[PDB]
Amino acid sequence: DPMYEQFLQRIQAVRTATVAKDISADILEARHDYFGRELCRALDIEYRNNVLLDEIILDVYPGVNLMEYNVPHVTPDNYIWTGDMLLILDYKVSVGHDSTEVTYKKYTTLILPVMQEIGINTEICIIRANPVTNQISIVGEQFKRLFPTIPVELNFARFFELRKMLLDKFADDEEFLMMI
Ligand SMILES: [Mn+2]
Ligand SMILES: [Mn+2]
Repeated sequence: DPMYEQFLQRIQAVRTATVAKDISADILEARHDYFGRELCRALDIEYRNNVLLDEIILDVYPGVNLMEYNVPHVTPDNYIWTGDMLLILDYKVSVGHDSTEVTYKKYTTLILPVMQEIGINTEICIIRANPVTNQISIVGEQFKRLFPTIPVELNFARFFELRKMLLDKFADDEEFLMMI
């Protein structure tokens, strides 16, 4: 895959702490976007990765008088419109649940009020892949009802290989460790 060869190239070339730190964040972000692609592929839903709430609202409800509402500036990864319900989706890749809970409460606080004013029935849904075990957790009762089985075949091994190589290269680097 070109993406792996691209990270390998940057790891091969990297010399400085600040450039190393950005490779690390990029790998973690690509792991997340890789899961998002595979997730939507397994579900037969269109793939998206960060859609402004404004554009979600105009997509499902183009005749809304949008100028009457204060739509918070927020970009969930994706959404599904079942013709009756709007499911807000965010992907996660994590061994723990803490990041899931933070996004859940943020979207519940930021998205749900205005969707209720407008009158679109909405549910926040979060799908987390444990990157070690490949196990899929879901929050969102309606999402679980419409997808009782999630036929994903995930492999995150290459993302660990790449990050491990970078962390080995800067094993001593104090400045670098100060940004994990
Ligand atoms: Mn996102
Ligand atoms: Mn996400």
